[PDB]
Amino acid sequence: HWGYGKHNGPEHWHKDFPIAKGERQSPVDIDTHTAKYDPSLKPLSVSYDQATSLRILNNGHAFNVEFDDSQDKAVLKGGPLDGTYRLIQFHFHWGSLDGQGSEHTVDKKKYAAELHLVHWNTKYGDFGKAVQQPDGLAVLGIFLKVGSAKPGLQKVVDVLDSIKTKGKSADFTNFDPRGLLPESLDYWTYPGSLTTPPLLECVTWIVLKEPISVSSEQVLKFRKLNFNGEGEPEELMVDNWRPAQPLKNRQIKASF
Ligand SMILES: [Hg+2]
Ligand SMILES: [Zn+2]
Repeated sequence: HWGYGKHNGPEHWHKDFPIAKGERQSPVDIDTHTAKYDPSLKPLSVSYDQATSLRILNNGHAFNVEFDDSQDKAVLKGGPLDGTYRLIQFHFHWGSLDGQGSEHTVDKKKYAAELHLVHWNTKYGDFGKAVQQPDGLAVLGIFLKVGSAKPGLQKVVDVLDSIKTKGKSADFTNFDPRGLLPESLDYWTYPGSLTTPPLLECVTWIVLKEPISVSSEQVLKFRKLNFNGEGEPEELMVDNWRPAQPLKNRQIKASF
């Protein structure tokens, strides 16, 4: 199936997912000179004080920290959005080296990693219905650079041990996502898609200007994960990022 290797990588995704060549693909390079300041864009509203994390799972392409979205406990609203979006899960994309790992690029600059906070439009009732709508999902994208440790990320780091291989899961309660947020909420927004198959063009991307820094030892731990299932030949989970796609007919707006 699809993956990130030279034989099943992003360059091959179109064969099974023709929308890989669609008009609103993600990620893209954020050219800051061309992005347009939109004074009509409201401030982001992040309400995560009632967030209920449940578990973490190695899905074979990343590790997802899953949230209870049966009620409006952790929501995203405002910015360029109309309505309430509920947090379903958060995951990352990282590199084999500190010089790459992010999906989105700013002036072609790649970061060490990229965090994606996935939310679905509550007017569609379920995540699976939201995925059939142009305004179905809202993804908060946060860049990671190597520097000082991110205090807030250590519980995630520490549990990786336990979900080393694909299909493995561990209980993961009382994790507060607020500890992964940069100080500033300034952002860039554009209409896009999922970055992995099925690549559905249902996303409203919100990529924060300010990166969060993490230590070298923290990102090191992410690189110890495996794409493979237990008892299979070891393949380190590294470089699980999709390169920039053509902006085509779109406008990147800035909140600042
Ligand atoms: Hg869609
Ligand atoms: Zn992602």
